[PDB]
Amino acid sequence: PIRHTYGHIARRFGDKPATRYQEASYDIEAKTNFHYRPQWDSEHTLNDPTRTAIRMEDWCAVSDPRQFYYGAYVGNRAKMQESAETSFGFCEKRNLLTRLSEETQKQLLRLLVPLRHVELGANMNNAKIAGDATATTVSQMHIYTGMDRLGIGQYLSRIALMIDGSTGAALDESKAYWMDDEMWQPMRKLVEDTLVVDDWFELTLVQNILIDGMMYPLVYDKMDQWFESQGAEDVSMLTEFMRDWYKESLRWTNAMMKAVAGESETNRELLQKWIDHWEPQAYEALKPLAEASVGIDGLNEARAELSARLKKFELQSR
Amino acid sequence: EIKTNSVEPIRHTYGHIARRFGDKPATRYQEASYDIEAKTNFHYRPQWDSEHTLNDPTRTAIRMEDWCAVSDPRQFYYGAYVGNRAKMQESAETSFGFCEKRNLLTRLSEETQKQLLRLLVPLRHVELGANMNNAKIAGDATATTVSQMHIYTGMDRLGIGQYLSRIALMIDGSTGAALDESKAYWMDDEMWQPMRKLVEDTLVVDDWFELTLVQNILIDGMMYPLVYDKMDQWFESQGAEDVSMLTEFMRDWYKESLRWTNAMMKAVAGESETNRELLQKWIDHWEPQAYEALKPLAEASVGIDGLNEARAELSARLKKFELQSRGV
Amino acid sequence: KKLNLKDKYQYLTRDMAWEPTYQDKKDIFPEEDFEGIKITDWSQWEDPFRLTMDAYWKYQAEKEKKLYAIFDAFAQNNGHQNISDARYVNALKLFISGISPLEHAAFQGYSKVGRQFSGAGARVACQMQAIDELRHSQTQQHAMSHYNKHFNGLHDGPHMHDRVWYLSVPKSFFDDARSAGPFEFLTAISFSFEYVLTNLLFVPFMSGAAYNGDMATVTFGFSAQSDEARHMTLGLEVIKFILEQHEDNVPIVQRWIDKWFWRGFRLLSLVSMMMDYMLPNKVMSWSEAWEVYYEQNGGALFKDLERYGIRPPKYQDVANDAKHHLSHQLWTTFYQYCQATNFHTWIPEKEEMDWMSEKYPDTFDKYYRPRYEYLAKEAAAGRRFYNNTLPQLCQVCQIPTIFTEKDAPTMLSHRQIEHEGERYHFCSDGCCDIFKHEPEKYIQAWLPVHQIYQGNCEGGDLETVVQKYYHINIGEDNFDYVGSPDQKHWLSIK
Amino acid sequence: KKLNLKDKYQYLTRDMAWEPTYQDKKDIFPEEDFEGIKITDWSQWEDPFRLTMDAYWKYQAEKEKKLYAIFDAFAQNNGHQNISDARYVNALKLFISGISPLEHAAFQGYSKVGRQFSGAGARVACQMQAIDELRHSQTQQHAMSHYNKHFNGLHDGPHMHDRVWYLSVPKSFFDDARSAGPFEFLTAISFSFEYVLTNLLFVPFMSGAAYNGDMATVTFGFSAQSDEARHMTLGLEVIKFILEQHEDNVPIVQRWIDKWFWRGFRLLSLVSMMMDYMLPNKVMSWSEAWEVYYEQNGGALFKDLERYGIRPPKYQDVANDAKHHLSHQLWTTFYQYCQATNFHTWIPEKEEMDWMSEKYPDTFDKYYRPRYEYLAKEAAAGRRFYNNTLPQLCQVCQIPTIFTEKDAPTMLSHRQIEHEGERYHFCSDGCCDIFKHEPEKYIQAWLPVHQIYQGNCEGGDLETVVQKYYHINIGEDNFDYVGSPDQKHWLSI
Amino acid sequence: SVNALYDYKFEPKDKVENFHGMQLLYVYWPDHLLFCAPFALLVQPGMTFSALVDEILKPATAAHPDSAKADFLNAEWLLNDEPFTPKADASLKEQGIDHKSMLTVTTPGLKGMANAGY
Amino acid sequence: SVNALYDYKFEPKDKVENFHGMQLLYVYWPDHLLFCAPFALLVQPGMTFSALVDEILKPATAAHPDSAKADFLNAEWLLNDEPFTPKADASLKEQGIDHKSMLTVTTPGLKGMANAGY
Ligand SMILES: [Cu+2]
Ligand SMILES: [Cu+2]
Ligand SMILES: [Fe+3]
Ligand SMILES: [Fe+3]
Ligand SMILES: [Fe+3]
Ligand SMILES: [Fe+3]
Ligand SMILES: [Xe]
Ligand SMILES: [Xe]
Ligand SMILES: [Xe]
Ligand SMILES: [Xe]
Ligand SMILES: [Xe]
Ligand SMILES: [Xe]
Ligand SMILES: [Xe]
Ligand SMILES: [Xe]
Ligand SMILES: [Xe]
Ligand SMILES: [Xe]
Ligand SMILES: [Xe]
Ligand SMILES: [Xe]
Ligand SMILES: [Xe]
Ligand SMILES: [Xe]
Ligand SMILES: [Xe]
Ligand SMILES: [Xe]
Ligand SMILES: [Xe]
Ligand SMILES: [Xe]
Ligand SMILES: [Xe]
Ligand SMILES: [Xe]
Ligand SMILES: [Xe]
Ligand SMILES: [Xe]
Ligand SMILES: [Xe]
Ligand SMILES: [Xe]
Ligand SMILES: [Zn+2]
Ligand SMILES: [Zn+2]
Repeated sequence: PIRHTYGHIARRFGDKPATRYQEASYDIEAKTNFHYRPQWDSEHTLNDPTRTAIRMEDWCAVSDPRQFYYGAYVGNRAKMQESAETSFGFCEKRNLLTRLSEETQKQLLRLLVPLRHVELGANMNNAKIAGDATATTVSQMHIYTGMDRLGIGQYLSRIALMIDGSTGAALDESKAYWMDDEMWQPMRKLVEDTLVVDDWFELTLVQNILIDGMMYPLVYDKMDQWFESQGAEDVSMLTEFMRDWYKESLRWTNAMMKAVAGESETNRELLQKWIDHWEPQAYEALKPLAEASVGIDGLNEARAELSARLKKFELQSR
Repeated sequence: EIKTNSVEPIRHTYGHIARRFGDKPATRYQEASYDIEAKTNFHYRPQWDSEHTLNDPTRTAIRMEDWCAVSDPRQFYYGAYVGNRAKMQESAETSFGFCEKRNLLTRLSEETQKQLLRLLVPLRHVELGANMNNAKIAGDATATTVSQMHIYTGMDRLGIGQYLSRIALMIDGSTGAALDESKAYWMDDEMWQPMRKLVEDTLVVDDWFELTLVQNILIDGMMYPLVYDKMDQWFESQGAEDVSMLTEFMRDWYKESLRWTNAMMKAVAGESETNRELLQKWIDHWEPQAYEALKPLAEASVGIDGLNEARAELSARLKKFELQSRGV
Repeated sequence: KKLNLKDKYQYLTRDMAWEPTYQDKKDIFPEEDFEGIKITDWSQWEDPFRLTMDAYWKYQAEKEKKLYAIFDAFAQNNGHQNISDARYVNALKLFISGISPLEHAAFQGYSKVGRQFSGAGARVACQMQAIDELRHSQTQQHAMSHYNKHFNGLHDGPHMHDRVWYLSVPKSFFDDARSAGPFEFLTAISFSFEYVLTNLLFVPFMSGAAYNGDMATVTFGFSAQSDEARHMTLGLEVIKFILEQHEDNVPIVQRWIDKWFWRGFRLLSLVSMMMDYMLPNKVMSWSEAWEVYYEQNGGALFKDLERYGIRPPKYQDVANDAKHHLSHQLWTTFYQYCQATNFHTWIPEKEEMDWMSEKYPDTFDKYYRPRYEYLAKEAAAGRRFYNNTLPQLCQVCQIPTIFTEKDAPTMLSHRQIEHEGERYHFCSDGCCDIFKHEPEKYIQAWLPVHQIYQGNCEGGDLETVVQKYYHINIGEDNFDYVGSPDQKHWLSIK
Repeated sequence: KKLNLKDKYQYLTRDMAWEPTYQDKKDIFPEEDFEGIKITDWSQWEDPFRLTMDAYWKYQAEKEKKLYAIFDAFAQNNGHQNISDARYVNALKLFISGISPLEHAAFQGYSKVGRQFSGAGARVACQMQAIDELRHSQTQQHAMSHYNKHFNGLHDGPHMHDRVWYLSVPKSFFDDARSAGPFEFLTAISFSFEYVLTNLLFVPFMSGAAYNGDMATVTFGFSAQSDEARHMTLGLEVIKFILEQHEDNVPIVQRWIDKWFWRGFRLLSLVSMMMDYMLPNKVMSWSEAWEVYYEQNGGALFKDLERYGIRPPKYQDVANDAKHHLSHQLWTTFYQYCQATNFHTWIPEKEEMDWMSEKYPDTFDKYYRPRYEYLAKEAAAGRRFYNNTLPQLCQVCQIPTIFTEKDAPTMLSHRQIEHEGERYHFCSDGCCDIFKHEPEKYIQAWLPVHQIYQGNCEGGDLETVVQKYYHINIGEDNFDYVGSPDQKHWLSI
Repeated sequence: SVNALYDYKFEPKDKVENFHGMQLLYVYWPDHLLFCAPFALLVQPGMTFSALVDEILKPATAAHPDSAKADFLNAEWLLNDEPFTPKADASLKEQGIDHKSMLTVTTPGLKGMANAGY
Repeated sequence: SVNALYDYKFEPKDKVENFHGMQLLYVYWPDHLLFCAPFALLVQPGMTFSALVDEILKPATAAHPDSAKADFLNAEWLLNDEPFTPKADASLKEQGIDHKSMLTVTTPGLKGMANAGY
């Protein structure tokens, strides 16, 4: 061999054999000499790092600890869906959802299934981020997490289809709660407000850290325990995918936050201003759900867990 | 829409394949499974058998014009087998981790745990017997199509016995104490003695087809429905419903195993009235021993009617082969 | 009643969306009005494929595990030694620096457009396309990896794509689409590129691989087939959906078809040269590929679109006629300028030339064979021709102005205009008409020749531009194939 | 009180077995006493690997997915066109007819032996080996399938294995092991074949493939590597276990070591010829292979074993010396009898002969080069040599008696005896000694030359034997490489 | 015209101001396709027409066999597609050869090689 | 002796009765390694030693240069490793050449090619 890797990889890592992740993920994007300004943006170029107020000398400081290029992502997901699909077939063949009481089924349609709308919101926000971030290391983590949100939304929808014998009536019932029930309106308002945020790192902070960082613990940990007291323990086998996904998501989201916050005090002051604005809204969005189920204590526990996580970045919340 | 420049091959498959199926491209299953074993001109008589050569079809009294008449509907050569099993174990490993992380078994009362150690876990010893019996057949059967189906099933039985073991390990917190206790039931509880005696009796059977029939049709064809269907329902009434997710591997396995064991019975029974005569004699001797071995288990759990229905289901199954058993 | 499969899939995708109460729909979806396209009813969107995420992951993981096993086997067994001839690797230098970066651009462009549409159904199709293009981008980097270890010119693809003169052709094609609004982006890329012109890009590269012993590339091509089936169906859904939504959409779409037909045709001129000249073993000629994939298949598609009031693209006759000339004009351009490219060129063998006479009976012997006769006599005399003067580039497609008039193959089809006191030049009427409709856009172009003369290419003399700006290693990546390090390494491999 | 990994694995294998009450142990396990081996305590068995079934399935499925994706790609891309030269395929003809069928015999042998032992630990290890051997047997059928479509000699492997003269060499080796009791079976195959002699088979075929552009064989080789680590470890545990169980086992095991060293050595003589002569690009000489994998590696093993009272195998000195001669002696045997083989032979090129001078500095120019000079002149004169008279075969290893005395390379090491009124002939003292210990066994051998002369190979003229009995297509499968359909097809590619 | 979410008006990238006192000039020599495209030259607006020919055009075309025989200048000229008669001793700028003009020069009797305009 | 689960005694496969009134004979000619192994021959026990030489041994050894010169009848013989004096006109059977006997014939002065015993 005349050389061991591509020139752009050798500049970063040395002329030595490189990993599949390295060759897939660094310096592949177009960086300069764009021919035309966007017809849809007056302030920024194509591929413009200034789409966020966050500043980085090298956005490739954000690397994925999971080392997910496409092949490793789908490989990992295919393994996880094999178990989820089997649990769905098992519950469906033994009538584990349809044999629950009518009150229990209504609790699931009202408190769990409308989270598929929140997942849709997260899918859209992450698609936005993937189209707006410059570095391939950052943009691919956002499309993978985006498609994951769609898939989680689809598993939630299937819980309702299982309850209704595959007619759609339960999904209709559950959408009416999302649209018209007072308990969901703070969350619906919050999700719609995120859809209008311009700065992509503000958006990733709010969606992938603040909302998910409290919501996932609240729902798939705290309400999960509560559902067992309500006779719905068997739903836990259908929501195991969400717990495993979330534990995995901590790895890249914490890695990204450490790199950005550790870059500069000016970055930290920006992130804190955004935490101070948005973190209380995430708490207020979740409060009616928590008080309709596990209780407010379960939400304060989730809020304190996020506060402790934010200390890893030298940031804080209440 | 990729164009390609492919070649003119000199022939399409191996001679032994082309003799059996025509000179045309063959399946992976066909190339892997037919006429690949040694058949003749053996150099030395076994030091361990006075009566048969190495690779001798007379190790069974059953007669076939062609033992490759018995073929696998699943088309399992080695790679298809392990590929299918890998997919299955993925779900089973995840169900074990879930029960272990959530203390689904350790949170049961000590009385419910003893019922599992007494009614369910000692079945690992039966699996062990079935592993050993299928290793015997795999070594004695002459056709590759027949011996491979037996090594695959014997390895599955060891896998199933390992899962049942792990349930006990889950109950004792990975100490082995629950396995000690359950083995003591197998050895000394009167409830297990008819089964244990029957399993020990099978281990001494010489005729490999007699052995596959007794093990793979008669014992399994009553045991699996009784235990993983009928007892499985009854576990719910006992508060032990969560063990169902641990035994789903066994229900899926069983359903699949009916494919090849029914295809093998159809070909052997359909061959000749003599084969059929012989098979009926073995069913008359062994089927009531299988029923009588399961009876104390049914009585201690789901009730004798659960066993009578499993016997009736096996009976209906045997009628397809023009054979008789004394259930409904 | 139990849902059928189409209504079930809708419940698992579009039903998750809702009408906003707390924010204006026009603030959440601000980009879908400014192009003039009117959408009457998003629910009339028909899903071009119905794949839930579980099934997507499962099937793609199966293809990937197989693809990577083959890639490792290729590398472990030095499969680069089994290609027809090292000349072939020049097709891959062109691919990694001009086509792979487009896959990655499509990933970002589709990600963004999978946020902009208010129809939930259209957003999911676009997002699945985005993550497929990401796959195509990364698996291509992995495919070419082993070639990069053994051959020159593959080492700085993305760096060269932004800078190198001839790579501004694919770059500005895709910059044009991504700077456009979302409906034009879809019309350009999903309909024009991925549906109409797709086979002209895919078939030559992937079947060239199959005829020339390149197991890595052909395996990548087989692997991408099921993906492209979805991408073609989205392209078909896109034009039908848009055309049916409002009669006012029809003339806007017509203009986009005329523009992107013509831009796509100019971009593909690079592939015509590859398949006719860069492949040691030939698949078919450019003229045969054009005739089958565009004239026959495209003719039937445009007959289908007549029911909507759509006519075939403007100047398609000029493009049908250029098929006899295109590959020869371009190879001769790259030959004289390859002191400044990251791939080699050479004079075709006498057997390739006789194949050319047969595939091009009306043009090759008359116009092109004498060029190779002269250039070979020159090369034999130690005067291998390189052109040391920079060329005029088209203001729109940015190819040098090397193309000739339909009626007169020896006369350049140059056009020029005055626009607000400045002069602009084009290779053809097709590019002229595009500029005239959107001058404010095209006057922004980063034309590499002009940029060198402005001093924006870190160098005034061309050796410094090539080595220091382009990162082309002079004497290694550039110049004639005969006498190159690739030729020497091949002859020693052999 | 949590179980460690060793103890947990034991609870998942050997704890499922029990002491029988209703049948006697000896009726359940009837094969364990007759060989004279004594087992003191099966609990002393140390598991050579700890792989539960879930793990075995998971890991083997991943290897199989990748393997079959490569096989498919090799075939779709006409990968056979990328081998060094069509002469290489002769190595595969010998492989599919001589060695793949041993994989299948091992599958059967290990299945049987995985029933016969009374220690459940040993039973599971043998069973995992049985199913691994079935894997090798099937994937080799699938690996060679593409070559069978383009080259001759590969079309009737199993059929020929049972019948063809030179294939009785591997067939008899494995029939001897399979007709033996369970402890001798393990000592022969797990210890001697799978541990001591394993790299002398595996390396030459798998490296040879790599050096000659055979991606399908190379890929099988890479795939089988983790299986072999297990099989080697089983081999090691077997001898240590049996040696430690009782001191009366040590003389029995020593005799098995002597017997199986010698039988393995004779079998390997086919591999020496394959690596020295059939591989167009050479990996190493048989001389070098034997030095490293036996003399060095084996030398070190037998120093381990000295602690048990085991000495290195009898006649090992003769085998070390024969490394200078073996491949040349066999090639010239096959050369003269290749009218009756499913593969081709040829005279090596001058460049290969030079290599051989360098690798056999004390023997090649003296004894062997002059043969090729003679045979080449005869071939050139239109008189290519074929020997039309059948050879004497050894009563034990069944190879023609072509081998020579240590330190007298021009004299055959023929031996003969009389047993109960009959005369028997051997190629060596090594084979004579194996006969003298078990005559009742070897007197039963199906010696192909004798069976032809008895009228049992369905033919009396040899054209008939070769075409109708052996299924070797005369003019296509056999004779010199020069002129063969394989050569002409190769040139045409 | 361009559709945009804002007033999509920019300065051309290649306005004369960006050329450090020089100007772009293109020259087309028909029937000499040895040079695949018109030359793009950077030229001092003050240089004379005869300096353009002798210092730039003659060297640029030297590789073609016809170059040594050509009297460019007394050849036939177009400037921006209009008939043009050059003044040898006058600057480019004073005769109307402005930034991004194209001169076309036709040389009667020198029509390229091989009846192929090469 | 063989260990077995039963009385392990079998008839030899190659007893003389299995060869239909014929017998096996092996002949080794030292220093003629052209032929890789001793010849295995099927012979009538009644045939004369002289006819063994002329009708079997002569044509079997024909490929070797030394063949045409060899005087096999008058060469040095061994029978089963023992000095042996052939009687040309006596049958094989009547001079003690029994089933599976090996004869070794050494032809002094003819020791093959290249000092290689070939
Ligand atoms: Cu190289
Ligand atoms: Cu072929
Ligand atoms: Fe793509
Ligand atoms: Fe595509
Ligand atoms: Fe093996
Ligand atoms: Fe092995
Ligand atoms: Xe969680
Ligand atoms: Xe079952
Ligand atoms: Xe939305
Ligand atoms: Xe170009
Ligand atoms: Xe492509
Ligand atoms: Xe590629
Ligand atoms: Xe659209
Ligand atoms: Xe188009
Ligand atoms: Xe295109
Ligand atoms: Xe340049
Ligand atoms: Xe240039
Ligand atoms: Xe250029
Ligand atoms: Xe250059
Ligand atoms: Xe047992
Ligand atoms: Xe062999
Ligand atoms: Xe042999
Ligand atoms: Xe092997
Ligand atoms: Xe192989
Ligand atoms: Xe053992
Ligand atoms: Xe050994
Ligand atoms: Xe033979
Ligand atoms: Xe022979
Ligand atoms: Xe032979
Ligand atoms: Xe023959
Ligand atoms: Zn243009
Ligand atoms: Zn021997």
